This record gives sequence, C-alpha cells and structure tokens, in this order.
Amino acid sequence: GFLSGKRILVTGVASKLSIAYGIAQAMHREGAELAFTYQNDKLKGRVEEFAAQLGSDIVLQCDVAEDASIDTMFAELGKVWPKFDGFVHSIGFAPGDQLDGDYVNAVTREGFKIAHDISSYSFVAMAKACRSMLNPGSALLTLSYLGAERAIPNYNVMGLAKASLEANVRYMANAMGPEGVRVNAISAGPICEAVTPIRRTVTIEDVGNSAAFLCSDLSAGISGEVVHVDGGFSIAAMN
Amino acid sequence: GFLSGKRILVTGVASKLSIAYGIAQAMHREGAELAFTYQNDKLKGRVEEFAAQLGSDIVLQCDVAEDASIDTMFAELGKVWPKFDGFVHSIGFAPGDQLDGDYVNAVTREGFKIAHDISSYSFVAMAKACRSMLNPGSALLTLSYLGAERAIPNYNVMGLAKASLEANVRYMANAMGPEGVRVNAISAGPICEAVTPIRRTVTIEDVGNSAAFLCSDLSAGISGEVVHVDGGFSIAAMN
Amino acid sequence: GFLSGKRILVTGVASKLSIAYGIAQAMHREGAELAFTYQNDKLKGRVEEFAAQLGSDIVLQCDVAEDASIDTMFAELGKVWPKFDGFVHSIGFAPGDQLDGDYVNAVTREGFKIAHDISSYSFVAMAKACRSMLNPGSALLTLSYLGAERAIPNYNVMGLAKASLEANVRYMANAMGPEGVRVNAISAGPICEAVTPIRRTVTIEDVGNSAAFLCSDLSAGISGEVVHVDGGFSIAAMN
Amino acid sequence: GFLSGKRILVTGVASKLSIAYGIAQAMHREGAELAFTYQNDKLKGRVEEFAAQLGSDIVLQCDVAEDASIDTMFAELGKVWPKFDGFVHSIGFAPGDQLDGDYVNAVTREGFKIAHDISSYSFVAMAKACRSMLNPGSALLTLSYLGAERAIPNYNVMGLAKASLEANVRYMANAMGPEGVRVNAISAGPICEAVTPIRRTVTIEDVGNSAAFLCSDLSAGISGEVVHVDGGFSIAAMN
Ligand SMILES: NC(=O)C1=CN([C@@H]2O[C@H](COP(=O)(O)OP(=O)(O)OC[C@H]3O[C@@H](n4cnc5c(N)ncnc54)[C@H](O)[C@@H]3O)[C@@H](O)[C@H]2O)C=CC1
Ligand SMILES: NC(=O)C1=CN([C@@H]2O[C@H](COP(=O)(O)OP(=O)(O)OC[C@H]3O[C@@H](n4cnc5c(N)ncnc54)[C@H](O)[C@@H]3O)[C@@H](O)[C@H]2O)C=CC1
Ligand SMILES: NC(=O)C1=CN([C@@H]2O[C@H](COP(=O)(O)OP(=O)(O)OC[C@H]3O[C@@H](n4cnc5c(N)ncnc54)[C@H](O)[C@@H]3O)[C@@H](O)[C@H]2O)C=CC1
Ligand SMILES: NC(=O)C1=CN([C@@H]2O[C@H](COP(=O)(O)OP(=O)(O)OC[C@H]3O[C@@H](n4cnc5c(N)ncnc54)[C@H](O)[C@@H]3O)[C@@H](O)[C@H]2O)C=CC1
Ligand SMILES: CCCCCCc1cc(=O)c(Oc2ccccc2C)cn1C
Ligand SMILES: CCCCCCc1cc(=O)c(Oc2ccccc2C)cn1C
Ligand SMILES: CCCCCCc1cc(=O)c(Oc2ccccc2C)cn1C
Ligand SMILES: CCCCCCc1cc(=O)c(Oc2ccccc2C)cn1C
Repeated sequence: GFLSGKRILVTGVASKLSIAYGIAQAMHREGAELAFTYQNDKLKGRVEEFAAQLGSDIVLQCDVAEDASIDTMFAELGKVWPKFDGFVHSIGFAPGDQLDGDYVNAVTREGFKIAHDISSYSFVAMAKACRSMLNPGSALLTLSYLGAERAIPNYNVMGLAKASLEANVRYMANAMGPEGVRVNAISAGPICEAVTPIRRTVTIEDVGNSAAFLCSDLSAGISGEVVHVDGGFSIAAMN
Repeated sequence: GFLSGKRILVTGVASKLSIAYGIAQAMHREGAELAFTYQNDKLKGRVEEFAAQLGSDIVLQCDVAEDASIDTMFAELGKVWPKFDGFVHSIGFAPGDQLDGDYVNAVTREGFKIAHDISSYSFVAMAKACRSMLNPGSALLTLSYLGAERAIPNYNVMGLAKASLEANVRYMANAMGPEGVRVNAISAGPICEAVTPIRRTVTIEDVGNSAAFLCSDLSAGISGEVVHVDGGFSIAAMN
Repeated sequence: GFLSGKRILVTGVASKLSIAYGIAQAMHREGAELAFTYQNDKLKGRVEEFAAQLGSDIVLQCDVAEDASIDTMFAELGKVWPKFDGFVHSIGFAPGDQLDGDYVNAVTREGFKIAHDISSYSFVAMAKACRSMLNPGSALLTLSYLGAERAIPNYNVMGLAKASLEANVRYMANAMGPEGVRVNAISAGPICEAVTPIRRTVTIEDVGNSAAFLCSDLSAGISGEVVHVDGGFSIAAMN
Repeated sequence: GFLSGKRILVTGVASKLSIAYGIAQAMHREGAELAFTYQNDKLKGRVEEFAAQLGSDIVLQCDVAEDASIDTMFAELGKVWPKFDGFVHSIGFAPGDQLDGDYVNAVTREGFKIAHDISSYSFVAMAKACRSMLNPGSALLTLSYLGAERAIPNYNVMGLAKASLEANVRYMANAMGPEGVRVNAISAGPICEAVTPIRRTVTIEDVGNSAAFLCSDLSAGISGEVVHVDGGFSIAAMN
C-alpha cells in the first residue's frame, strides 16, 4: 500500500476510540511498520495488545511532560529503528477544571501552563529528541481542532494551546524542511451534523485515512499545513 | 490502487507540462478509469494521444465559455458513463493584457469579466450540468493559486478570479454535500525555492498525487477545503 | 474632528437605512467635506436632501455598470474638487433569482457576471477613473460580508462576488500604496444576537464610525485589510 | 476628543520608543485619563516622568509573572479608579536564547513556558483581576505580530506565544462580550519597506492612533479581532 517501507511511531493510543487508534489501523492497512508509545502503567497493557494486533512489538513508555522520558524512549526506539520516517503526535491534555464554564473565570496560570506544555510544546520536544533519526522523506503529524481559530464554549484554554500547536506546525515545517522533513496537522471535526456540508460527523476512519496520506510520499508537496478533516464544518455559516 | 472503481473526468490537458496531465497520470496509476475533454480543434490530437496512452478512449470537446458546449459534452459522456464519480477542473484564463504591470492600470471590465467567467464560473457551470450524473461518494476538484489570498505583481485580475473560485469551492461543497458530493481545491505552488520550507518547487507529480487523494474515498472527511500543495511557501515569511 | 481637511466621495446612499448613510453621517460629524453619488433618477431628490443635511451641494449621477457614467461623474466632480482624498464604495447587486435556494441550482452565467461586475469590478473601475485626482494620504473603502469567507445559504453568488471584492482590496492596496493611497474593506455584520460576542447586531453607526476611521489619517498604518465590524460573530463557534 | 470620559490603564511603557508610549500619547491627545504600570524599580522614575507629561499621577508597579503583583496593582488602582474602561496590554518576553537560530534547536520547555506565560497568559491574568472593575463599554487591547501567522526565522517560540495570544483575544472577547467588554489585538508591523504596500515601516504613532480607536466607542462594532497595522505587508507576496 502507499506506506510500504515506512516506519512510523504512533503516540496517543488509549482505547479503540482514540484518533491514534484509527490512524494506526489506516497506516497498518497501507503497509507501514508501526511502533507505539504509552503514557503510563495504566495504559501499557491495552497499547501492547493493540500493537500485537497490528503486527508490532515495539511498545515504549513515554510521558511527554518529562524531557528524560522522551529521551529514554527514543534511545530505546533507536535499538530497533536506528532511523525511521516520522511520528504521529496525538496527545492532548488540560486539567478538568479548565474545561467548564466561562473561559476567563475557568483559566488559571497553572491550567494554561499545563495545557500548552502537554498539547503544544511536547510536539516539538519530540521532534528535538529524534531529529537526527529521521530519514529524508519523513513526515510528522499532529492533531488540532477548530477551537484554535474560533472561540468555542468550554473548550477554553485548550483553544489557545491548539493555536500554539498550529503555529508550532509552521515553525517546525520551516526549521526541518531543509533536512527533508515535512510537518503538518489535521484539524479534526469532533469525533451539528445538519450544518456540516457532508451531513455527518467525521470518524476516526476518515481521520485515519487523511493521516496516512499526510505521512506518506503522496503528500510530498504539503508542509506546514493544517488540513481540515471536519466534513467542511469550519467553512459553513448558518445552515 | 486507491482509485479502483472510480470514473473521473479530467479537463485541462494541453501538454505534458499541464497540471491536469500530472493529475491524470497519478489517477491512472491508482486505478481510476479516465475521461478527457479538450477545449478546441487545436488541442484535440494531443488530448487523444494522451488519453490512448492512459487506456482511455473517451475524449470530448468542451469549451467552458459556452453553456451549450458543456451540456453537449455531458450528454456525450452520458452515453458511456451514465453516472460517474466526479471531475478535475484544471482550467484558467485571462487575456494577456491583464497580466502585465500595475494591476489597477491593466485591469478592464472585459478582462475582469472573462477571467472570472473562465477561471471561476465554469467550475460551477460544470457541476450544474452533471449534477444528476454524480454517484454518492463523488468528488470535484479545482486548482487555485496563492494569488487568491495575497497581492502578487502581474498575476493581477487572476487573483480576484482565484478568490472567487475558492469561494465557489465552499459554496459548492455546502450545496452538494447532502447528495454525497465533496468539492475541494488544491492551491498549487508555481510549477523562491530557498524560502520554500521543502527547499524546492512543487512538481505536477506532487500536485497529481494530492489530487488523486482528494478525489478518492481516502479524503472522505475533507470538503470545502483549499489545500496548499506549495511546499509550505504560503506559511513562511522572510527566509 | 479627525476628518477635517478631507474631501470624500460617498456612493450608495439609497435611504436612511443604507450603510453609506451611517458612514456619511459619521464622516460629516468628524468634519469631512463630502460629495455623493446616486445610481438613477428615482434616488436623485432624496440624495440631494440627505446631502444638504450634511452641508453638501455636490450630488452626481453614477451608474457603475457603465465606464462612460463613471468618467462623466468624475469629470463633473473635478469641476469642484480638482483633487480629493478618497471615496467609500457602498455598492452591491445580484439579480434576485440568484439569492434564493440551492446555490448550484440558482447560480447562472449571467447572474455570476452581473454580481461580480457590479459588486467587485466597480470598486476598481472607480479607482481607475479617479486615480490622477487623488491626494497623497487618500483612502478608499468598500463594504464586504462574511459570505466572502463562508458558505451562507441563499447569499449564493454574492459570496463569490464578495470574495473577489476582498481580493480586489488587496491588489488595489498593493498597486496604489506607492503613490500614497490606502485601500481597505469593512466586513460588516448583518444590519444572530445570541451567538455574537457583543450580544447585539451592529448598526450603521458602528459601521460608519469604523469607516470614518479607515478613511482618516488615524488609520495611516492600515492598508489592504478586511476589518470585521460584526460584533465578533465570525470568531465564535457553537454558542 | 474621542476618548473623553474614558479611563484607561497602559502597561509596558519602557522608553520613548515603546509602542505603549505611542499609544499613551495618542490616547492622551484624544482626551482619555490614563494610568500606567511598570515592571520593576529600574523603570519607575522614567514612567513617572512619562505619566506626568501626560497629566497622570497614577503609576503602579506590576510584574505580570506574579498573580499577587497583578492583584495588588489592581487593588491600588481601585483606590483612585473604583471603576475604569479597559487597559492596553503591551507586554512580551522570551528568554534571549529562544530568539536566535534554528527554531527546533533553540526552543526549550522552559523558554516555551516563559514565552507563553508572559506574552499570552498575562493578558487574561489581567482581565481576571480587574473584571469586576470594568464599566459597560470597556475595551481591552493587546499587541501581536505576524509571527503568530507565519514561520519567521529567529522569532521562533514568540510566534507560538503570539498565536496563543491571538486565540486568547477571541476567547476573552467571547467570554466578556455579554457584560459589555470588547477585546481586540493589533498585529503591528516591525517598528521591509520596499515590499510593504505603503512603502514605509509603521511607527508607534500609526499604532497608537489605531490603538486609541480600538479602545474608544468608535470601535463599538469590533471585538475578538486581530487588526493588521503593518502597512499591508502581510497581504502582499513576491514584490
Ligand atoms: N476527540 C475529538 O473530537 C478530537 C480530538 N482532537 C485531538 O486528538 C488528539 C487525540 O485525542 P483523542 O484520540 O480524542 O483522545 P484520547 O484521550 O484517546 O487520546 C489522548 C491521548 O493523549 C495521551 N496523553 C495525555 N497526556 C500525555 C502525556 N503526558 N504523555 C503522553 N501521552 C499523553 C493519553 O495517554 C491518550 O493516549 C488530541 O490532541 C485531541 O486534542 C482533535 C480534534 C477533535
Ligand atoms: N502553472 C502553475 O504554476 C499554476 C497553475 N495553476 C492553475 O492550474 C490550472 C491548470 O494550469 P496549467 O496546467 O499550468 O496550464 P495549461 O495551460 O496547461 O492548462 C490550462 C488549460 O485550460 C484550458 N482552458 C482555457 N480556457 C478554456 C475554455 N474556454 N474551455 C476549456 N478549457 C479551457 C486550456 O485548454 C488548458 O488545457 C489553471 O487553473 C491554473 O490557473 C495553479 C497554481 C499554479
Ligand atoms: N445590509 C447588510 O446586512 C450588509 C451589507 N453589506 C454591503 O454594504 C453595501 C451597501 O449595502 P446596503 O447599505 O445594505 O443596502 P442599500 O440597498 O442601501 O445600498 C446598496 C446601494 O448600491 C447601489 N447600487 C446598486 N447597483 C448600482 C449601480 N449599478 N450603480 C451604482 N449604484 C448601485 C444602490 O443604489 C444602493 O445605493 C453593499 O455592498 C452590501 O453588499 C455588507 C455587509 C452586510
Ligand atoms: N517592536 C516591534 O516591532 C513589535 C512589537 N510587538 C509587541 O508589542 C509589545 C510591546 O513591545 P515593544 O513596545 O517593542 O518593546 P518594549 O521593550 O518597549 O516593551 C515591552 C514591555 O513589556 C514589559 N514586560 C516584560 N516582561 C514583563 C513582566 N514580567 N511584567 C510586566 N511588564 C513586562 C517591559 O517592561 C516593556 O514595558 C510586545 O508585546 C511586543 O511583542 C508587536 C509587533 C511588532
Ligand atoms: C462540540 C463542541 C466541543 C468540541 C470538542 C472536540 C474535541 C477536541 C479535543 O481536542 C479533544 O481532546 C481533548 C480535549 C481536552 C483535553 C484533552 C483532550 C484529548 C476532544 N474533543 C471531543
Ligand atoms: C512567480 C510569481 C507568479 C506565479 C504564477 C503561478 C501560476 C498561476 C496560475 O494560475 C497559472 O495559470 C494561469 C495564469 C494566467 C492565465 C492562465 C493560466 C492557466 C500559471 N502560473 C505559472
Ligand atoms: C443569510 C444571509 C444573510 C445576509 C445578510 C447580510 C447582507 C449582506 C449583503 O451584502 C447585503 O447587501 C446586498 C446583498 C445582495 C444584493 C445586494 C445587496 C445590497 C444585504 N445583507 C442583508
Ligand atoms: C525577523 C524578526 C522580526 C521581528 C520584528 C518585530 C518584533 C516583534 C515583537 O514581538 C517584538 O517584541 C518582542 C519580541 C521578543 C521578545 C520580547 C519582545 C518585546 C519586537 N520586534 C522587533
């Protein structure tokens, strides 16, 4: 398939419902060899069994809050994949008290800090830590949401963190392009269907197929882009 | 390949250099059955020989200046493809005097009219004329340029026509989405490489592979989008 | 006030409810000297009355469909205002059949042509005809709408004409900036409330006050810009 | 003039070259009553002098790194201004090592944290601390830069902090609009010329005059907006 001969690392698999799960299935179907990370002890077993279902046995701990954890993870990866062809960053977090009610009342310096650290900074923390490992032709991908560009109730400081993330995508695409790395995002629709042009919510399958494309040599002409995979929702008003 | 079982009509093939040529080759490689149009008597033979190289013998006249020509073309197409799965609109024109020097001095009411008529209106003229022929799952694609969103010297009234075209993409995606049709554009880089993140100009191959994706079921979650296939050029400043 | 010393031509005053009326009041309040145009002979008496209220006796017929009508009006205006400091373009039209129902069903070649010609081309047609009459520090302003940027039901081909208009603002700003002319648009909110951040619809006073600003030397740093005067409607989602 | 009756707090006046100085002059000229903050004790004497020139005796220490410093300053401001009509946030910082060389090489977790905290979070930290002191009709303003929207060499992690800042403008406008507060940004040009439409770099006077407008009731229709006061630089390409 169109990912044959690519080696891609997939973060963010927590359940069958995760966007990363959908991506990993589409990529496996298209011929990629996959590696997986897991945040913590709680998730390890689930990520192991998914990885085995998709023919992989590279399953490594990584908590992106910690530089040491990211560096250890990539050193472990290096033992099986001394070089590889990019990674999927499918990692977001804000403390729960951030995501309820009026934005100005809910946001705090600490909730802002963590939101941006885990949802935006970690994408470039990963890229720094594996830069010398990426083959020419490599592609990095992260996941954003319309909250980066619109004020959405309750999404609150997560929209600011997604705006920072989308800027990260541009700054990374520019920094890494000369070494043959591309960096993009998918702004996914929520996983309001009567006002979506395609008249349905997007699935992790739709997102997974767009992700596979954006990490493959098919998308060689695309870098620094935030592609809306939301069924046209963001381009409509008042349906 | 990922277009197997799709029937796609390709406009705009004038030479081996055309973007439509690149698209048609990528689509053929991915398994599509193709049909081609040609503007006029001058181009017919070239388009015939390309179509035969790619295993097609559906080659039909269409001048998008004329409603009758578009309607005749689709009636002819209907004899071999009573239904089909969308089309590639790769058609642009402005009179040559429009594209030289200061924009305000060069533009005229007539040059504006023709620019917008041929570069923007014809995309929806086609969609009107074949609406009842499109299978669910169909996808229409047109080609735009950064001139739609930036003032570029000499591109002049063609930037206004491309802005109209990109709006057309949104309005069409919204109108046709409920019948299972998607409508997108690729904003292609020029066919300034030191300030492009990927450090090279895009080719008709890059554009062709993005086009094949956007007309396939892989891109089911994408509609109303203008995807930049320009190597990240539009997202950079001052390199 | 902040338009003292400035001579501005105001098009498109058709009634007390016109946006151009709110604009003309705001500019007169800030001490601009004003002239007015009117489209045809049914509006003549009433624009004369509006102009007199604003201490102006300069009221000239102009149909922006015709190059000869624009040249004549500017030739007349030159008899009183050999030079002047810009104009407000508050002119929009599409045929009524364009603006109701499914976009792809309603739009026609002729309706697209007339919508783009009157609502977009006319702005640059006016610039062309008065370019040599403009002082250093002049400012041109037109009015646009969110339908340039999103698919809105019924607005249909106006949203394309508006997108062409906003690109016209950029190309015009770029062309004329070197000789000391700025060019901007207001994207005005409809003249609903519960999802607009300011929780009220904008008024012609709101718009007029922004228009006065954009035509005055207070906005000397702003050119080629589309300013949204819509109470924040466009930057909100899902309220 | 058009800020008569308004009480506005101005942060970030550090020298006569500061953007906040150009803003404070423009607002004082238009009859606003002003208060000022300063970051630490080296700036104190000189902000006192600038304030006196502008007929103000209200000059309060505030380090926006600390929640306690913001609360104290607003508690002090309340002794003279139990209510007031908004503030200008003209505060930006990243550590010096963040702003030179390859973005992915320079950025660190701590430099990202400090850049977002001081240049983005502080704008909403101030809003939080004075929300109950604001009159109906109040207006908040911050300063951003094109690096929010494009990858600019060296600006590096500031471009992420700025993108977060502009999203903060939208979320804040959306949250506070219902209680009668507007929130906007200026995206200012660098304070080069040959590709800017107006063919000159913008000045703190240009910026100040736009800031005065955005804080006055003349801009009652504008909220959650990023206004580009960069002479049209951002809307041009390839001059
Ligand atoms: N669910 C949706 O509707 C949409 C989600 N997104 C984004 O898609 C991405 C994935 O989301 P989902 O798959 O929906 O939810 P999820 O909860 O299934 O995935 C989130 C993942 O982030 C991981 N994570 C959190 N903090 C981490 C840390 N410190 N170190 C390592 N991993 C960490 C979790 O372990 C989990 O695997 C996120 O960036 C989210 O913002 C974007 C658009 C819409
Ligand atoms: N060449 C480039 O750098 C870029 C081109 N584009 C766009 O890509 C599209 C294709 O361009 P190219 O392949 O470069 O040039 P081309 O000249 O090879 O293709 C233009 C095609 O338009 C056709 N055409 C013109 N008027 C027509 C009419 N009345 N009826 C039917 N067909 C008509 C011509 O026959 C020709 O096949 C155009 O929309 C162009 O604006 C977009 C970005 C960059
Ligand atoms: N009303 C609204 O909610 C919004 C209106 N707009 C735009 O504001 C502008 C003014 O609109 P309105 O003040 O609402 O309505 P209006 O009907 O008062 O003004 C339209 C004006 O255009 C003139 N016009 C039309 N064809 C003309 C021609 N051939 N030659 C010369 N003048 C011609 C009419 O005589 C009239 O003065 C238009 O461009 C419109 O698209 C923008 C955003 C929202
Ligand atoms: N200079 C330029 O070309 C442009 C500047 N900007 C933005 O305009 C704003 C003002 O910048 P400038 O006037 O050029 O330089 P500046 O150096 O005069 O002003 C920066 C101000 O931020 C203050 N500040 C920094 N950390 C602070 C803290 N912890 N607490 C309180 N105050 C703190 C400094 O004391 C100073 O008053 C910044 O947000 C900057 O990013 C935007 C576009 C272009
Ligand atoms: C219908 C209106 C609101 C739409 C929200 C869509 C959406 C966006 C996301 O980023 C997301 O992920 C997170 C969000 C916060 C914290 C952690 C994560 C992983 C989940 N969801 C569901
Ligand atoms: C390097 C600065 C300028 C970049 C221009 C790129 C570019 C854009 C196009 O739309 C294009 O097509 C046309 C343009 C006008 C008329 C007819 C057609 C088919 C060709 N080219 C080459
Ligand atoms: C759902 C649709 C909401 C649109 C409301 C805003 C709106 C936008 C406009 O450009 C407008 O002007 C015209 C429009 C068409 C033809 C002629 C003119 C003068 C009026 N109105 C009301
Ligand atoms: C190629 C780079 C061009 C950038 C020039 C415009 C520019 C943008 C800014 O935000 C700025 O302010 C700061 C920037 C960093 C840290 C602290 C401050 C206060 C200064 N300058 C000059």
